[PDB]
Amino acid sequence: IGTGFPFDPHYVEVLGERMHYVDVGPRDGTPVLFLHGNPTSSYLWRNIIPHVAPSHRCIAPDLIGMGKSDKPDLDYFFDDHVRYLDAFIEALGLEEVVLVIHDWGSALGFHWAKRNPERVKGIACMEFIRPIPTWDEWPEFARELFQAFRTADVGRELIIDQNAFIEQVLPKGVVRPLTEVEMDHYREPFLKPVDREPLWRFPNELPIAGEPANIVALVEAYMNWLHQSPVPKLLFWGTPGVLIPPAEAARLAESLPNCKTVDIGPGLHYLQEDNPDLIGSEIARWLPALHHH
Ligand SMILES: [Cl-]
Repeated sequence: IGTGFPFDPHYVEVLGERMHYVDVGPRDGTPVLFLHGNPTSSYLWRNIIPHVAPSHRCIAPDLIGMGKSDKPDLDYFFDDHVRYLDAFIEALGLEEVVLVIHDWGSALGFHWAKRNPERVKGIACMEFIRPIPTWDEWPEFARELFQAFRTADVGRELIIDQNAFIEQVLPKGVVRPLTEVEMDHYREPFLKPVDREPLWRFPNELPIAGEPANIVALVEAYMNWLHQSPVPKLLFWGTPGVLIPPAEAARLAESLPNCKTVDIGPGLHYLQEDNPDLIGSEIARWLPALHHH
């Protein structure tokens, strides 16, 4: 599994800030747009993209405040990410796309699809966000920690002051051990503690136990859309998983229209770090049948 990031930087200015993105592949077709979540960056897709780039443009932005993107002093609510990503997609002049999405990148991607359904030719997803209606439906192992994250005192001290999202949660969501070179690529955006704001606001935005009500309603809405949408869907899952355990993947195979599920083997949350090759090869094999309208 590769540790390098052999992609030239591209930048676009949106809403007063520079966003960095990967942009590789042919320009004359339907691009594939890869959206990372917390606390990652386009680095998460580094070993997946090379499987797709031979046939399709691959665009992988760093969300505002993350990766190599600028780090304004925002609250970094989901709504802020929504504004930045919508402007990013329009600045690149994207029309129809295929989405490849994970964690908060999946909340952004499903929210944009629901709002632009005619522009989405397929959704590949993994470990995505849906409502977690009560705390008993959050994984028991992670429950105490995420309850602690969702406070103004303890949560800020763990995430911002001590970097828990990078030094504990990230490695704990990968089965295999991350290397120090990989850990340094993920630590880089957040070397200054004050730049860790998005890493704390994100778990405070998760739709758990009805709170916050605005995100619970928005995520309910894109899930209702997704359950009724004929859009082709490709869902990667692992064992034991985190947000999407094997039995939930099986349930979604049945309840989401035109959904293919792929078992990637061992995996927790950051499935891209456990089996990037199968993820990338299965996305590449799935694209051609989406082309025809
Ligand atoms: Cl989060």
